[PDB]
Order: sequence, then C-alpha cells, then structure tokens
Amino acid sequence: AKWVCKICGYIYDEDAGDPDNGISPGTKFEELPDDWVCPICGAPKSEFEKL
Ligand SMILES: [Fe+3]
Repeated sequence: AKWVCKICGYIYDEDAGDPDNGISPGTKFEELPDDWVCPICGAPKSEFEKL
C-alpha cells in the first residue's frame, strides 16, 4: 500500500519502507512505530491517509 502525508504530500510506500529512518522495505504502515513520523515534514502517523 501507499499512504500519503496529508501535510506535505510525501508518500509512504510500504514496498520502499523508510530505511534511512529504520524502516525496512515491506513494512506496513500499521507496523510503523508509534513514534515514526513523516521524514519530510514531521507529521505524526495520524496525518496519513491510505491511497
Ligand atoms: Fe509530511
């Protein structure tokens, strides 16, 4: 799945993960740590929408 950061337009792509921030590819948004935030704008998970 892909999730958009409603603040900045960043797309969290579960296939890509966010490795620079400790998230390996294929990590589901729901599996992201609670304290993970948008690597661009710092928005909390609550501000993401599943596409
Ligand atoms: Fe963002």
